[PDB]
Amino acid sequence: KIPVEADFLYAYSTAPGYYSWRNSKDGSWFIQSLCAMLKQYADKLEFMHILTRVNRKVATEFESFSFDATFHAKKQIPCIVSMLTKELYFY
Amino acid sequence: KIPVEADFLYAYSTAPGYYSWRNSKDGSWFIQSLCAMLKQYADKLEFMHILTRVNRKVATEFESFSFDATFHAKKQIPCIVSMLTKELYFYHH
Amino acid sequence: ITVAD
Amino acid sequence: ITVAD
Amino acid sequence: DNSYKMDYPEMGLCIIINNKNFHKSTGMTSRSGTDVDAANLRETFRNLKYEVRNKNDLTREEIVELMRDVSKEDHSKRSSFVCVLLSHGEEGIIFGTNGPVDLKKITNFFRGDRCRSLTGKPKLFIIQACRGTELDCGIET
Amino acid sequence: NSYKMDYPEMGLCIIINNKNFHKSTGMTSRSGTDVDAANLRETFRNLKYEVRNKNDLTREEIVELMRDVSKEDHSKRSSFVCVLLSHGEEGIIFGTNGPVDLKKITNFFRGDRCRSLTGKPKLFIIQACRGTELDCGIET
Repeated sequence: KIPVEADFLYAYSTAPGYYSWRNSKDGSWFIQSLCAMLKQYADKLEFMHILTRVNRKVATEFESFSFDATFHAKKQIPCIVSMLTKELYFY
Repeated sequence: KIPVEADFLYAYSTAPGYYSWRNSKDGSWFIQSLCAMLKQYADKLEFMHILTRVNRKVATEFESFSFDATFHAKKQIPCIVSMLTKELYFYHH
Repeated sequence: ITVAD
Repeated sequence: ITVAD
Repeated sequence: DNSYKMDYPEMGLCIIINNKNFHKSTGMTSRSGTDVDAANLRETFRNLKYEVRNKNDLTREEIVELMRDVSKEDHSKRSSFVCVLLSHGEEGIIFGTNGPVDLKKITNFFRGDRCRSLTGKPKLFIIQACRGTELDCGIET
Repeated sequence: NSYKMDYPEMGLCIIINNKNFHKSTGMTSRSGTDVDAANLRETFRNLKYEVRNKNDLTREEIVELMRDVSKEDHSKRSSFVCVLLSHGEEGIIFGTNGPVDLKKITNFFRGDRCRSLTGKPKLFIIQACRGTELDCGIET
């Protein structure tokens, strides 16, 4: 018998309570980075470690540019929520 | 710069909204399993993979025993919430 | 013997 | 050109 | 086993719900750039051998119905399940084109007791949406 | 890549072990938690953490302890670990005399508030209920 909530993974773009940022022509920071890290590492790394690279890419390489000072120079950290019971390899 | 919420890891004993179970003699399922997995794997596995083994141990090996049918035969899955930006290895070299 | 937290 | 979601 | 079994005949489904244009009754700005996200996801998950199903501008009721229908499919031959939500949101909430939907309502169709052909298999939900209105001003390092 | 764990010290491991609650909270004593705290003490001692065990703290004592620890100089420490053993609800941990929001505890260690832990892993291990839902499980 296993829990009914077992074996879910929720990869959120941003921390609880926070805004999530999107570039009006290149796409959301999170999906951009997720696709980049999957393309680069889905044949080398376990999924949680891929998502950790995504966390780092969003956290370090992105900062908001807005003509409205309220929304300018803002930052973002994604939020990995894992109820998985095993490692996940795409290869 | 970096987000002020980055580099936090919240290792919850249970899924959002749910009870967490504790054996009145042996301790909470989650902490028992966490200590066992760290003792076994702290010198071989990255922290997330250790916590994933804690997830499996709690999910598969524990079921509640209660004299009150409402709390009997229940199950638990822990919940790893990571805002970490790097892998975490306890050992060195 | 199992109780909730 | 950064906006909120 | 320490690793999920990933050699079923099929990797599984990858559902992409891409909500760009919202009802005038909501007042929500159009989500420029989301099409770029959906196309990136379609291509990324194609290279991982997922069956990608792109869905565009669904109402709150179309999302629930879509999710209900997919959860009643036979996933016995599939290794995993992926769902990607691109929309506006709040904490615990995703927006259809016409209003909010509880995320819990979506994911509940795939619980281990409700979607038996996915029991023991990885169910991944990727959520691009705000979770509130807090602002991270960061810290210089 | 990976966090630098070869600073002089692994860091602090704070264990808040709440067993006995004032019965005006309505909460019962948490038998078995002492076994948890001792197991945690030994486990993190083997990992070379300086373990600080705290027992039956009020919510004011929790807030004050976390504030004081966040104001220490962690410059020579690789990380920070905090273990909370208590009753709880979603977003909430109980002191011996009532609840306190988890976000208030963790906000002390934010990257802009605890500068000597900036860029370093901050681990919070939370043994507490998060609500009253029950997982009846599913047989395979």
